[PDB]
Amino acid sequence: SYDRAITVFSPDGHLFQVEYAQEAVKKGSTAVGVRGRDIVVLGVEKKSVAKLQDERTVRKICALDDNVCMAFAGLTADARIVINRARVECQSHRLTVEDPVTVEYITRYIASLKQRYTQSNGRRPFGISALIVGFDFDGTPRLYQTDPSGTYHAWKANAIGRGAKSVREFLEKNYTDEAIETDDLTIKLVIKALLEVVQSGGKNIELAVMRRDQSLKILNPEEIEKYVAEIEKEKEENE
Amino acid sequence: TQNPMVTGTSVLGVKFEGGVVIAADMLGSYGSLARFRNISRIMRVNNSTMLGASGDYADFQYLKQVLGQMVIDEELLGDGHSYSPRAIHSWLTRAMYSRRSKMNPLWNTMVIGGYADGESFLGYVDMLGVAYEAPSLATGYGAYLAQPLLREVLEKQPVLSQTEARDLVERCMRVLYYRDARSYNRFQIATVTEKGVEIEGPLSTETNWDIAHMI
Amino acid sequence: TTTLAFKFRHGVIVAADSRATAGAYIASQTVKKVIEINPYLLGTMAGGAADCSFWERLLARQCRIYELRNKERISVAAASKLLANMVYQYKGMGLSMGTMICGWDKRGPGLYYVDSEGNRISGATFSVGSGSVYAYGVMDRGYSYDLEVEQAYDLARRAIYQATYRDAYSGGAVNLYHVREDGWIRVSSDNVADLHEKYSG
Amino acid sequence: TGYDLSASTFSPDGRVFQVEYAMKAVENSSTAIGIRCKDGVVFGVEKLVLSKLYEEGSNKRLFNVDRHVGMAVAGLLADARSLADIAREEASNFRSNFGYNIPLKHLADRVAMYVHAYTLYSAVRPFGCSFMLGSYSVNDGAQLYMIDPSGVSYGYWGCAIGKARQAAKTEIEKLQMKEMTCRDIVKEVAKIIYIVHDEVKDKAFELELSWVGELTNGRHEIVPKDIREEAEKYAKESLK
Amino acid sequence: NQYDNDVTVWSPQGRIHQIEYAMEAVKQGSATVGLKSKTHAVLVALKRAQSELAAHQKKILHVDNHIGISIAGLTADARLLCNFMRQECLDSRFVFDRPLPVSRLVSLIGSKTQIPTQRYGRRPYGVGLLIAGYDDMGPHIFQTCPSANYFDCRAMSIGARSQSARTYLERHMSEFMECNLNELVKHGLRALRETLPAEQDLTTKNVSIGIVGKDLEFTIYDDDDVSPFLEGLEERPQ
Amino acid sequence: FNGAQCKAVCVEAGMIALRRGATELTHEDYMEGILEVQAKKKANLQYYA
Amino acid sequence: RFSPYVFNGGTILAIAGEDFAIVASDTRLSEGFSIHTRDSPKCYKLTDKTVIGCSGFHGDCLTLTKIIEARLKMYKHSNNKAMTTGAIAAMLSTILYSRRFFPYYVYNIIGGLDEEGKGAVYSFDPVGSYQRDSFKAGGSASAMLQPLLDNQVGFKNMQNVEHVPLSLDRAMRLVKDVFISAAERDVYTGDALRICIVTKEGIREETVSLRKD
Amino acid sequence: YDRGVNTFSPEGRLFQVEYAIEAIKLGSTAIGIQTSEGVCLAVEKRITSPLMEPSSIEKIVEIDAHIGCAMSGLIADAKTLIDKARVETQNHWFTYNETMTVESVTQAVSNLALQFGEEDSRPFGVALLFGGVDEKGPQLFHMDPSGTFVQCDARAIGSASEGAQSSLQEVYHKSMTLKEAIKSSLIILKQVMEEKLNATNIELATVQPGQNFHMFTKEELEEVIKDI
Repeated sequence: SYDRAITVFSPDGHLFQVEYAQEAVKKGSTAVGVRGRDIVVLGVEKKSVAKLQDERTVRKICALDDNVCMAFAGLTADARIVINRARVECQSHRLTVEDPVTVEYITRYIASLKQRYTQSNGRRPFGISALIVGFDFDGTPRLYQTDPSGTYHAWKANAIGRGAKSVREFLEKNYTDEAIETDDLTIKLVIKALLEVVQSGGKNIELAVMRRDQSLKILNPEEIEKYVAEIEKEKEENE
Repeated sequence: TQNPMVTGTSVLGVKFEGGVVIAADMLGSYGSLARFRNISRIMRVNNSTMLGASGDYADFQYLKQVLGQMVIDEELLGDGHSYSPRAIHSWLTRAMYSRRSKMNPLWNTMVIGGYADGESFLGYVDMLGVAYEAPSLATGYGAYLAQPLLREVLEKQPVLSQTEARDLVERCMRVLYYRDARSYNRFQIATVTEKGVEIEGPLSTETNWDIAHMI
Repeated sequence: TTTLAFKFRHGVIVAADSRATAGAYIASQTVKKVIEINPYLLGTMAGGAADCSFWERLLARQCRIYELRNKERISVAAASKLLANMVYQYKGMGLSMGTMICGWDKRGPGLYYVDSEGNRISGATFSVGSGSVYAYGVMDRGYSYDLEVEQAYDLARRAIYQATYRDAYSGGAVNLYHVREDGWIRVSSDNVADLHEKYSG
Repeated sequence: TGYDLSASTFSPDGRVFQVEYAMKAVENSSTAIGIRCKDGVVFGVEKLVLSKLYEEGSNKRLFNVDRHVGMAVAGLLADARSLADIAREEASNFRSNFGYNIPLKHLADRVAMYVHAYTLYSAVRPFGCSFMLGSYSVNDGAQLYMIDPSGVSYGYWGCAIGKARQAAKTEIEKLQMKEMTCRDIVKEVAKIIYIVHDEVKDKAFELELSWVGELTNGRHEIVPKDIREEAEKYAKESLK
Repeated sequence: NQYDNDVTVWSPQGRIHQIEYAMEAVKQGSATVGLKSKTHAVLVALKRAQSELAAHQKKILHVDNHIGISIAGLTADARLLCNFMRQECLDSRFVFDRPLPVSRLVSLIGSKTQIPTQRYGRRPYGVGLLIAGYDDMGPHIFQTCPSANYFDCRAMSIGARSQSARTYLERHMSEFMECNLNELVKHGLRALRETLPAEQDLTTKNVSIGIVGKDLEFTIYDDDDVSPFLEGLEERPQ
Repeated sequence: FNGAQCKAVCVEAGMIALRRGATELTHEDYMEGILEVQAKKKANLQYYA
Repeated sequence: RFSPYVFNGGTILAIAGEDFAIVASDTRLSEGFSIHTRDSPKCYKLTDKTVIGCSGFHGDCLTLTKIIEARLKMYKHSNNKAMTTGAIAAMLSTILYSRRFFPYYVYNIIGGLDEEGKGAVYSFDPVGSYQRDSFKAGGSASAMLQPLLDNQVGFKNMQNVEHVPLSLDRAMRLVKDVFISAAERDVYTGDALRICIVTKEGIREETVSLRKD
Repeated sequence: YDRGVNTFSPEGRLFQVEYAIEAIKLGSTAIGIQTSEGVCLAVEKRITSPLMEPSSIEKIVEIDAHIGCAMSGLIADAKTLIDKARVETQNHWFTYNETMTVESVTQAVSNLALQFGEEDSRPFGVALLFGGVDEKGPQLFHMDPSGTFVQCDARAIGSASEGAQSSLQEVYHKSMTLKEAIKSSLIILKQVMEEKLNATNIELATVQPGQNFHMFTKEELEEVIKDI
């Protein structure tokens, strides 16, 4: 071996570049996502406004279908390509199969594309890791994650990007089975996760939800402001 | 070939005791005009098998070329192994079938005669790939005319001698000279035994016309 | 050749004859026309033997692959759609195929109708074959939604009897399959002459 | 000493070391000679049994390309087998396209171009073979050519390929080669091969002799060497 | 040592060492022995296992009605050349409607393995073929090599520690030609019992025998038509 | 290999025979002498079936 | 012009017994109003328990026989066991549809034993359907042979006639009589009869002549 | 050096294959056991998170109605091979109306276990355990990345497979029963795992000739674990 190229095993049995293309994901912006029982929720941090532009084009949360939602980390160009191919693939699934697209299908497609992309000669691995949240079969909320290796892996909540161990540790130290959702608890759980963000500046918070029958709703950072205020009120009630 | 330009005519072949005799004539008629009245329509393959054909003569030249090259190749292998005549028959059948599958048939009618390892062989190959074995073969109008003489004597006597076989071939070719319009009084007889392959010269027929003095 | 299909309160009824001629000559009397695709799908044979048999076997292949990849059994409309899309790629090259697709769904009953001309349509009653018009007649006499089970059995059986009685290209054993909520169940295989003695009076 | 890796690159003094290394690859191979007479060409190969595991009649380096052409290869054996198949194919194209026997000059030039085409590019290596080509024709006489690993192909009366390349042609050239028919040349080649390396480094060798000319009426085949047995009853008289 | 990397590179001594390395890769298989009489050709191989509980990796495999091969070395290339072997047999069985003579088949094998020994991008096939067959001129025992310099013998043995087998074949190659099947097969395993270290004995489950005959179709044997073959022996001269 | 390494093959073949206490040598004693002169082998073996 | 098909004719019969499958066929190969031979057996012994007969265009019959033999050897050399009968039937159906858009002009009847050791006859069509029936007659004498087998094997259209299982020698005398009766009215039937019998112990053959015209 | 799938060693060998056999060792353990009563099989999941939903991690997948499987090491090479095995067994049933036997399945897989070639892609990094019930009864099968496929009576894979084999050779013989083999496997499991054995760690997969369908045990596995 060496860190060159993607095809050689290590002398102790690793692929260097799979572990190494995860590092670019590990060094990206944070985005979390949970499932409530009826409403699914996710959101990104780090709006990072540079005082002189628009930001409606830099949106890290998009959709492929009327049922499914996106997120990513890592570098954004691979996200743009994968999202472009995912739209085409989701529509081609809609072409033959007349269903609303199951989330498991589009995650298998993304991971399969990612792995057959990684196997080949000198194609640079996609340095992203997506979050694919949706609720199709009887409105059952699901969220899967990806990896530069190409392993779709179903969870109930998630944290990626920079310092994701602390954020997932907050979902570990919070995550109550009770009750239920209760969309209010899911909203407050998003509020606690975004308060538990790596920075939590209060204005760099961007969150979007889906109530498993509607479409994506982009919020307004005053409802979130009153959410942060009542989180601070409950924190005062702790004293 | 869709339209046969220069056709041959009927080929006769019959086994006998330890050998096969084949005789075909030497005419290259185009339409009704007998344009090529001295040509050879039998290839003497290496030492055992032997080929005679009908239909388009150019295709016969082509198969002569290809078979000659294959026989030369196996003899240049130097292994002491040859093609059995039945293998040649199989190869030619597969060749014609793969030819006609592409809707470009070889307009031919081929007869393969061989003697190897004590046993005689006499095979047939059609244009359509229809292929079988027989104690006596007859192509073109020979299957209409000289076939019942062969099947008469073979029913009355299943085996033959070389002299009787050659005489019967002479009589059948006499009859074919009598009433085939595409026929000619010049033919060559080719014979295989264990002693090798032999091509006899351009023989002829002895005819009768004593019915013409009647009205 | 005469097939029909109709769904009702208690599932779907499918019946067919078993005569398959060759020109003016009858080849067989026991051609099982309703091709058993799955333990939850039933396909038929409606115009042409080889085309219907081959393409439905390939559809069964595709359905088993779909279930083993998604861990969830395919719907009916998806299967009919896959069959129509696969048949459509040889349009004009001379495929004759007029089968029907039946099965149970998450939505419940499912009944589609796929041609080699690609007329993929849903519906409630269908009938295919040379003597299909006779079946349409007697079926649209006896059709309702609130029928019983043995009533629907008698309706379909009487229907195939009338169809084979008038048409010349039909006869043989009367198959009769019944699709339930869990899976399909063969009801009976009745000969024509037994029905003639029983229903002639 | 370089710069010896690719077959495309040159040296600071201007030659390809791949071709040189392939030329001296055949130097370790068995000694194979050839010589023509005024009505034929005679081949002869010093062939060695490994120890006792052979069958005396396997893997004969005297090939037979066309009805009147055969090879007398020396070097890497499988590469020579492939080259012999290429030569059979080229004679096949000529026989199929022109209806008569290939002239030996044109065949040798096509084969030399084929060998040169394997010396050109960097994906492939040069051949590790060096072989002989004989023929006979009624309107052409006897022709003996010679192909190196590089692809230089021209003609000889006699040649030798193997270890004793010099040590055979030292006494090949003292033959009165024109005035002899090949039936003398048979025992001549027998005595020449029998001179070199009786027992010194190896234990035992064995003789094969190919044979083309007017006496075969234009055919090319191995001699009936057992008939007239001309080596040994003269080889035992060649030790004194 | 920097020229000793690829197939394409000639050495400055002219010996492409990748061929030598493939030879040594052939040398690390199991032992196997092939030998012929005038009328019957017998090849006997030796099995090995990964553990006690596992089955033994088989070596003698079928090819055709009169062709069967032994093997040593890699197994992916073994099945690749197996598929090529079966394919080329049934091809001429289709076209010419005859069984193939063996020499032209092994020439096709050499011509097959020539291309991965000269261009760049494929490795030479680590392979240990011992081929038994019947053309019109009797039984044949051919062997191959990764250099495609296929040999014909009357008795060979390739693999690990196969040289004592070769000594046995040398001191019985005069005796081989006359005998019938039974003592021939026990000569074969009186080579294999010297392909083994002396502190253990050849059992049933580790040996395999394949006979092809001039009237006998090629047949592989394992433990049950080998229990007849395993009796009729004495111990080694300890 | 040189002269000294072949002498080492001789001595290591003697010692490898002495591991089983053999009275006279054998051929694979020499072969394991070749392997141990180089570095060693076992063989492990696999992929050679 | 060139016509790609020609009608060679022929007659193949099969009878599925309790533990036996008898396949018989004439050996006349003709064309139009001529006779090419009086020995060309339509029967072929595939395995120890499978016999196939092939009529129609003769060259396609030969080609199909060779392809089936090749795939039989491929299945054996891949999976260490011979095929069943129904597996061969399915494979033949896949082949006959794999040349759908330029069909074989071949009627096909496969007889043989199942895995329970009972008779099974799988008929065919030129395009690739099949079914497990007890008796079929393919070729020129199809219509001359089906109603008599309906009378005897099926016991159809009869009254107060009980059903006796079909024995062996009863089937043999049936086959001999039906080939005589069909050779009386057909022009594509006669000069020999090659009867193949598949038991649980192998394949038997039997040669019965006919009228020589 | 050794660098590359197209270069031998001075003594052998690859050195790409060897690094793949090295790459086996990192995976989770699994144990499959042949018994004439039927083939049983077990695995450890190594669940990381409580959010890590346990039924989504696949180890035992379904090839046929009577042919099970287990994977090792790399996940996605296993996903490719499982997909292909499903497709090709379905192809066998297509052209033959019958079940492709397990040896023929694994021959069909190891036809391209090593078809690795990037020109004229990499070798795969997964060990597979195959169980099924052919006409010859139950079968237990073990392949490797190098395609060197063999039958095994009771094979253990992946991490800590040596002591698994040793303590397996302690307990195994030819005439074992089913339930004894099940508990004999899970004893070895909770000797080679690190955490406490409970309902969510391991999963069983048993196939019987009379119970061809449902090669799985679902939360009666709880009842089996509490019997130790």
